[PDB]
Amino acid sequence: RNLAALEAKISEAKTKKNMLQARAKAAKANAELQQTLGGLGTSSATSA
Amino acid sequence: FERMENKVLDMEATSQAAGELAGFGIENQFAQLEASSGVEDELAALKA
Amino acid sequence: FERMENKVLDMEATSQAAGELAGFGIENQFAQLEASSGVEDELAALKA
Amino acid sequence: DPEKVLEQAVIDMQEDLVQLRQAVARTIAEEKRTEQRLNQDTQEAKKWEDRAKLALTNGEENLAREALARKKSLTDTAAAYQTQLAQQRTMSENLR
Amino acid sequence: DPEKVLEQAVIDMQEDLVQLRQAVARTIAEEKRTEQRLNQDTQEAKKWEDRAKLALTNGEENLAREALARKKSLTDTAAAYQTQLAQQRTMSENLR
Repeated sequence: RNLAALEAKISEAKTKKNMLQARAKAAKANAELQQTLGGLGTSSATSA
Repeated sequence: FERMENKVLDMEATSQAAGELAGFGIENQFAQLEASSGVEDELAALKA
Repeated sequence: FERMENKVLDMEATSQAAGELAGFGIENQFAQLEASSGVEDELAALKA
Repeated sequence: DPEKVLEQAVIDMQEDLVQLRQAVARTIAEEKRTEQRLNQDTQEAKKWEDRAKLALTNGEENLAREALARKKSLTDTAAAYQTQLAQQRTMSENLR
Repeated sequence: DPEKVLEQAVIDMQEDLVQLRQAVARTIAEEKRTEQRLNQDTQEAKKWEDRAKLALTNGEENLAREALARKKSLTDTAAAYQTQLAQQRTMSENLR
């Protein structure tokens, strides 16, 4: 029974962290996309 | 997971900085864009 | 045999340390686990 | 000279659009995966539900309840993935 | 000569505006964090409230009252953070 319970802990603990890490990485990737769209620098040509 | 969670908060903090600066007079130009949008809707009514 | 017997008492002392710390709020989650267990029993009654 | 600066900014704009395309394409890939993931997951609960039906045939209520345990776990994951898929869809349109 | 002094003051003004932008950006970061902090905190009380509902199922009134103890602690923190968030919002507009 300890092994059966231990297996459940390992499986859920492993998978939940991975997906959390994946989505967290996805989150920053989306945020970077929004930041870059605002960070477009072609407006600097006004000096020219 | 705590380490990544802090990074998420950093992105949210960046979003706070990104969102707060977003406000500009350009918002008035969007009203012009929407005003022009009504013209095609008005023309769409003409087609109807 | 006396030497080994003392080691057994050491294990029992370790069990005392292990058992006393075992108590945690997780016990409440077991009630949820048993509560969910009743659902399948209720569904088992539905099958019956 | 403004000529060079204006030209350089134009050149820079060429780079930016490509990156956003990649980000969108990345977004397309992510949404597809969760779609694939959630779809199969929804079925697994049905499969274990069938394992319960075998239990419903005779005796092993434990197996039936066990099957429900997988059912409960899977549906929660589908809801979480369904929530995640919504974020990507919203984010995807934002970038689009 | 006033020409140099006037020019230098103009040059100095270039520095000042950048710093205030940073201060605002810092303010944006701070408000975001408390917003993030308070949002999750409000939910934790609900989570422990659920732990009480398990206690409500059978017996452990202590657990229910214990859950309330976390509930009371969390809501007080949210109010304090809510008060703190108000200060940043007022300060943010002041700098703006």
